[PDB]
Amino acid sequence: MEELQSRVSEYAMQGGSGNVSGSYLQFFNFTDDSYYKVHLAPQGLKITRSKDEPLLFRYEITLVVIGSLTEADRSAVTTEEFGNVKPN
Amino acid sequence: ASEAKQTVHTGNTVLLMIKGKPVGRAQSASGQREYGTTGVYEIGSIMPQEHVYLRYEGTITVERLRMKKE
Repeated sequence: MEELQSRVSEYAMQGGSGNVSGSYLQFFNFTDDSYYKVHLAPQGLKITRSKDEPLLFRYEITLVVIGSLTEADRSAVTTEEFGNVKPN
Repeated sequence: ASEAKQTVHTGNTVLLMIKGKPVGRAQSASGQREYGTTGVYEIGSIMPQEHVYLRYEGTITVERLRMKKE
């Protein structure tokens, strides 16, 4: 749980330039076959531990889907570029 | 064996007195007193660290054979 909190903290804090130039989080649903690219929702990683179940931690995560993991980035797609885009 | 030497209380050695008079021809009297005692638990440790007392739930039942009057 602490490793998870530290990953999440590190990913959130480094995003102070509008948006990370690198990857969004890549999500694998190993249970029902489906794959997504995702970003931390404004609910964030809410961690709690009540009186009931004293020795068990609980975590609540909310995310927003950017797109399917099957599709590469929009701007990164290599266009046709036949002929010459940089005329002499 | 004898009343003057026995170590235990019995139905025959006790009288039940209400408003200064003995109750006649009772069959049983039973009293429950419960403090609502409850332990105080804690995150991180599974066992409670003290008990505390809530409400003095105090009761007595009287069962009696009906005297012809009174």
